[PDB]
Amino acid sequence: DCTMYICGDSTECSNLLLQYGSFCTQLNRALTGIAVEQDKNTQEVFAQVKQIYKTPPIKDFGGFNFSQILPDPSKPSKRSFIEDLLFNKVTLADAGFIKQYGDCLGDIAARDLICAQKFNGLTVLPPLLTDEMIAQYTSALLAGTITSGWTFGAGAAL
Amino acid sequence: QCVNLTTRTQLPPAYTNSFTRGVYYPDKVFRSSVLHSTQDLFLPFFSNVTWFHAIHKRFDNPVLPFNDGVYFASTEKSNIIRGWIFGTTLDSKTQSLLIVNNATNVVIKVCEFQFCNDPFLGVYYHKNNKSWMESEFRVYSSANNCTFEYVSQPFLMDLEGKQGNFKNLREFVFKNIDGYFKIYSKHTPINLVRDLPQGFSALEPLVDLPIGINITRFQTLLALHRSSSGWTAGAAAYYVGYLQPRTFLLKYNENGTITDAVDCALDPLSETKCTLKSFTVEKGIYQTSNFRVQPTESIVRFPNITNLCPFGEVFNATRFASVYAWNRKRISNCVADYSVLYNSASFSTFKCYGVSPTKLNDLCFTNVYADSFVIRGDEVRQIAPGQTGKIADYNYKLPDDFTGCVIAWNSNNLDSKVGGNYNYLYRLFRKSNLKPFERDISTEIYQAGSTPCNGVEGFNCYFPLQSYGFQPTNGVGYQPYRVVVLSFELLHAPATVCGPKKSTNLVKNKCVNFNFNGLTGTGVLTESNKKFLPFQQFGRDIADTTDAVRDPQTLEILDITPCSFGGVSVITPGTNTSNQVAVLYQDVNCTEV
Amino acid sequence: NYKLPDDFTGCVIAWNSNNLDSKVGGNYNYLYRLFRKSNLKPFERDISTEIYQAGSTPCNGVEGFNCYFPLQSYGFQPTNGVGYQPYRVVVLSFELLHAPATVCGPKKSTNLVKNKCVNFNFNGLTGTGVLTESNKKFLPFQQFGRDIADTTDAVRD
Amino acid sequence: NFRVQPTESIVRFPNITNLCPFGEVFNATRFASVYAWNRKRISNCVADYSVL
Amino acid sequence: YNSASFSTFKCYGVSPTKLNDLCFTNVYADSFVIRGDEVRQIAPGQTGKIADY
Amino acid sequence: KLQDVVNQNAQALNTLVKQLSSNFGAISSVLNDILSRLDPPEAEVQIDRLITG
Ligand SMILES: *[C@@H]1O[C@H](CO)[C@@H](O[C@@H]2O[C@H](CO)[C@@H](O)[C@H](O)[C@H]2NC(C)=O)[C@H](O)[C@H]1NC(C)=O
Ligand SMILES: *[C@@H]1O[C@H](CO)[C@@H](O[C@@H]2O[C@H](CO)[C@@H](O)[C@H](O)[C@H]2NC(C)=O)[C@H](O)[C@H]1NC(C)=O
Ligand SMILES: *[C@@H]1O[C@H](CO)[C@@H](O[C@@H]2O[C@H](CO)[C@@H](O)[C@H](O)[C@H]2NC(C)=O)[C@H](O)[C@H]1NC(C)=O
Ligand SMILES: *[C@@H]1O[C@H](CO)[C@@H](O[C@@H]2O[C@H](CO)[C@@H](O)[C@H](O)[C@H]2NC(C)=O)[C@H](O)[C@H]1NC(C)=O
Ligand SMILES: *[C@@H]1O[C@H](CO)[C@@H](O[C@@H]2O[C@H](CO)[C@@H](O)[C@H](O)[C@H]2NC(C)=O)[C@H](O)[C@H]1NC(C)=O
Ligand SMILES: *[C@@H]1O[C@H](CO)[C@@H](O[C@@H]2O[C@H](CO)[C@@H](O)[C@H](O)[C@H]2NC(C)=O)[C@H](O)[C@H]1NC(C)=O
Ligand SMILES: *[C@@H]1O[C@H](CO)[C@@H](O)[C@H](O)[C@H]1NC(C)=O
Ligand SMILES: *[C@@H]1O[C@H](CO)[C@@H](O)[C@H](O)[C@H]1NC(C)=O
Ligand SMILES: *[C@@H]1O[C@H](CO)[C@@H](O)[C@H](O)[C@H]1NC(C)=O
Ligand SMILES: *[C@@H]1O[C@H](CO)[C@@H](O)[C@H](O)[C@H]1NC(C)=O
Ligand SMILES: *[C@@H]1O[C@H](CO)[C@@H](O)[C@H](O)[C@H]1NC(C)=O
Ligand SMILES: *[C@@H]1O[C@H](CO)[C@@H](O)[C@H](O)[C@H]1NC(C)=O
Ligand SMILES: *[C@@H]1O[C@H](CO)[C@@H](O)[C@H](O)[C@H]1NC(C)=O
Ligand SMILES: *[C@@H]1O[C@H](CO)[C@@H](O)[C@H](O)[C@H]1NC(C)=O
Repeated sequence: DCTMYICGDSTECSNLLLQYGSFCTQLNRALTGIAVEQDKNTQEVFAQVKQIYKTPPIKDFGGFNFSQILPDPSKPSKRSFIEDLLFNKVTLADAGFIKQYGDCLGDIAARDLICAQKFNGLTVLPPLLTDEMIAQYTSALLAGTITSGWTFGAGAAL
Repeated sequence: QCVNLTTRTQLPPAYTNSFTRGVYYPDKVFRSSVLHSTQDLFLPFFSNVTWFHAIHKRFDNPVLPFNDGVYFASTEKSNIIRGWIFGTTLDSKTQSLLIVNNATNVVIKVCEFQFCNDPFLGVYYHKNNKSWMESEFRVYSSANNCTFEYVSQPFLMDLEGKQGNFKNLREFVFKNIDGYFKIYSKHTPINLVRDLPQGFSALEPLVDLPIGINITRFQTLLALHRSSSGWTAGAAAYYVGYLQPRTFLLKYNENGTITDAVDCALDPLSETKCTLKSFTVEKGIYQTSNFRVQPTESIVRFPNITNLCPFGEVFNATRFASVYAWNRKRISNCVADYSVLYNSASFSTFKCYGVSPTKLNDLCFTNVYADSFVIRGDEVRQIAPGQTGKIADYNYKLPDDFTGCVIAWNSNNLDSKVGGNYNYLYRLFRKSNLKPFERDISTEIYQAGSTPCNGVEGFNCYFPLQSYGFQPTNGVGYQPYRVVVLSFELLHAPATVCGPKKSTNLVKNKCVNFNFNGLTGTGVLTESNKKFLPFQQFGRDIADTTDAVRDPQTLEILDITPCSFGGVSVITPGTNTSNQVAVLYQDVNCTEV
Repeated sequence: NYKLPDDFTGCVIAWNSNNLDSKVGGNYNYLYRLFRKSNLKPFERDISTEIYQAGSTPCNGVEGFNCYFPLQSYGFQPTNGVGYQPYRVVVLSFELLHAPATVCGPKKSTNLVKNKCVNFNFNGLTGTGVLTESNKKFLPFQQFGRDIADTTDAVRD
Repeated sequence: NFRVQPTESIVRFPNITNLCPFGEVFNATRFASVYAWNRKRISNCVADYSVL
Repeated sequence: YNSASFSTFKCYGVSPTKLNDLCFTNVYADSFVIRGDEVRQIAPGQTGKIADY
Repeated sequence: KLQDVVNQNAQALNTLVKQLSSNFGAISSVLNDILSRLDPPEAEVQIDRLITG
């Protein structure tokens, strides 16, 4: 928010920023253009197929063990054991993109980054595709690779 | 005049909705086929306005608050709206604006009025000879000390009574800013039963009245009729609504007339129209801005103290020190009010380098030192950052970063005695340029030559201190000016001296406009576990803005949390599809709405 | 009593009236506001003589302890110090370039040229451009038209 | 771009032959007091400070 | 400073405290006498029978 | 490689918050310090320096 980041909670300053005009709009037009293509980047990678494939319950792969790369229903979000490792080796922001105002107001964590960014007008938009869904795209692309070979990308899964 | 109305019936103050009403041309500039975003006092769209009438048992001309500005709209038939009174107390105790129509001329007079509780203009006794001509002029008893008067060209208004729908709509924007009264008038023909016509009209500037008064209140004139408190009221209506500093888009057509407008503060949808700079919002989501919480009330908190600062012991002091050795008096634990200095008023030059003098009451200062001495008249300019002269260049210097106020006035009526006053000396010869705020009392003989002076006067040996000739007959350039230089650190420390601005109650857990030791801002005050050191007043964050202050009266540490938090999104189909919108509030639960 | 806007656009003019406005022992015809309850907005005239209340006790419109008549006079003598000598002051205030200008200085107008690049001056607004007839109709209060770039697209002769 | 220099300087002002009341304003006999100060609208004249 | 006069001292292109540390190429002293109220008219951009003429 | 994506995005946002402590040539980086001291004429000069930065 370029009215909030520049002039914090100030009417006299915000009236001066409105003399600058389209500057605030063109910055968000470029940030929105990023926010749209980042959901498009994820859309182009993880969904190449319209159908969500799942592995059959009876598993005979010829000795190949895929239980590590296949999703685990035991976890709250269905994910492979490797995707569970991949999520635990990359540190992200707080769980969920909803951070209450009372969470920042009621308790102020000394040098807290995320609140200070948000009180300065810096908001993190959530991706269109949750990690729970991304795990289900990789599951569909993996289940098709396992069962249907390479035929599911050129047409119906065979 | 003083006669009040009787048949007036008490009815609840009903309210009305204005659709696009309140839009006027912000300036005289022509614009064609453009969409112009402007910021000025406007009546918000779909704002709640007031329901007034004149009818055979309801007659309404109450005193109404003017606030920053008001929008007037009246559906009229018989021309029952004759004008207005604009004032503060609506009495002779103050000066008030009177804009009326006496059917002949349009009378705009700014006078001191004796104010009737029920002003009106009557029309009397038609029967045969249908008449419709005025008789009594009831709006004011007496008008004195008129500072402005306007009488238009003579015209004959049609006063005859009408029945059925209102055939006339008179819309007015009334705002008084900088002693300058702007009126925006628009008249369009209408056919309407009741309420207010749904539509758009761009009000145009009529005149600009240099009234220069205070206008906290106003009334509307009305007309009275009967087949002097037993009259009736002809059928009419008028609508009042309050202007607010709202941002509008303004769509100009090819001709230049405004076709439509959008209030940016209506909902998150209309804010998208302002950001997109179009009335047609495409289908999708648009980030507008965070969710802004306006401060409920302005809070002022200063260190309580009942003592006024020694303006008498500083400015009115009997004899100031000489410029070479100048008295520095610490001003602490008092109230600095320069209104007291107006009783006996002196100052020739008043310059505050670090602050603006209008903020001296709203703002207060930490360590205040009054630098007091007497210099020649032409040397007062030499007191300022970066000046040079036997004052600045030698004995008395000011910092380049100096934050404070320089105050000087003529002492000629006092410090000038008979043939001369030699008690005030100055440093004529100094070996170097002393650093700012440095006092040199050394009388050691200055050496202007190569030969050591050995502490005695002689050739190329001059005693460093010389005196100004002080005579009441000297030129004003040579007349002595007393000068007091007030120096302070500001906002970075605790402030013992604070001006005559009364502190208010302390509010926690609510968005307020806070003032602490002169530091103004908007935020939420909450208790904290931060413990400031005894010398620490304001805490600050990475952004360098003030995170926490210390309550100057009772000692406590209040965190300042900025208002207007959390993201807001607009989920809408294209405006060509539907105007219904869904508003996604990020970073929040469902509470504010 | 007399305030100027923060955005004030105009000229302030002052000169010594001591040779005139100073009469014998004093000139009390020129008063000033010593005590005002608030800070009045710019360009606001306060003629109210109502007694100012400096104390907690209501003054009831009469002078007394902590009750001061708001208007006081300047001592005007030809022998006063130049700091206390009266200066006449005229503050010229104007809106500029945003409206039609009735008052224009002693600069003689020239012939009007169309369909040729010229250096034009309209109501004090100077610029370089080509003047052409238009179908734009300005409202009676409109003088200069402007474009998206905010520069002046059209003027009114 | 291809720059076309202006051929001649054109000046167009509202014709009027009256000088503004510099005598009625600056040379006026008695000004108003500062608390109540006269505000005189100056319109439809030529403002020339060379006369002053 | 021995016989000290100046009522107004304004250096537009420099700062007066640098006049000792800094020195100048072609120095011309423009000397004349005017009425007291016309000294403000000596400055870049001023108007008056001094400046304007 | 993916941690760098989170780090650079967090560092750029965190730096952008640190950008607010810069004075930009204005007397102070705090917007409330200027409004509480200087008049709008003297604040606009200081605030426009903050806005531009
Ligand atoms: C694939 O490998 C995993 C891990 O070795 C196998 O899961 C193990 O199953 C045994 C019983 O057969 C358990 O005792 C282990 O504790 C399990 N380990 C884990 C980590 O779950 C899985 O059964 C193998 N699948 C196939 C088809 O061979
Ligand atoms: C009319 O209404 C007013 C109240 O609005 C009544 O009150 C008096 O108003 C007069 C001025 O008209 C004042 O001088 C009195 O001091 C008021 N009295 C009080 C106690 O408020 C007034 O009596 C009513 N009658 C008339 C004929 O005006
Ligand atoms: C309509 O207004 C005009 C102007 O106020 C009134 O005419 C004035 O009448 C008074 C009576 O003393 C004269 O002193 C004024 O000089 C007249 N006007 C002017 C400008 O000279 C007229 O009486 C009004 N008509 C009614 C009945 O309201
Ligand atoms: C405003 O009105 C008041 C009172 O009507 C004026 O004060 C009186 O003016 C007359 C005439 O000059 C004097 O004889 C009185 O002695 C003054 N005092 C009072 C209390 O009546 C005042 O001069 C007027 N000022 C303006 C701005 O018109
Ligand atoms: C502060 O005092 C020092 C020490 O006396 C000054 O430095 C001297 O300057 C003089 C010339 O004025 C020299 O002759 C001495 O040799 C210097 N002494 C030393 C060792 O520094 C300094 O100039 C003074 N500063 C001011 C502005 O008063
Ligand atoms: C304009 O008038 C209003 C109304 O009288 C003034 O507000 C009042 O201020 C006084 C203190 O001076 C308070 O005692 C009143 O209670 C206030 N009234 C209301 C309801 O606002 C305002 O101060 C005036 N402004 C100026 C600068 O003259
Ligand atoms: C106007 O405000 C009142 C509360 O004072 C409210 O009850 C009423 O519904 C509002 N009217 C409109 C037009 O919303
Ligand atoms: C009719 O009314 C007019 C206006 O009041 C009045 O001037 C005239 O004398 C009246 N004539 C008659 C015949 O009553
Ligand atoms: C604009 O002006 C033209 C010419 O007078 C007129 O024909 C047209 O109807 C007006 N309105 C629009 C739509 O521009
Ligand atoms: C200053 O002293 C004079 C003379 O004693 C006195 O008349 C005046 O009231 C004093 N002014 C202040 C501000 O105390
Ligand atoms: C100032 O006010 C505080 C409460 O806010 C109170 O505790 C303190 O005693 C007061 N000090 C004086 C002497 O007014
Ligand atoms: C609005 O929708 C209608 C009906 O689908 C279509 O005919 C028209 O072109 C649309 N207009 C705009 C401005 O999108
Ligand atoms: C809102 O709070 C409730 C508990 O009161 C919680 O169950 C819910 O998940 C919260 N929603 C958000 C905004 O995360
Ligand atoms: C001002 O009045 C004086 C004295 O009457 C006269 O000599 C002088 O010419 C006048 N000046 C102007 C500018 O009219």
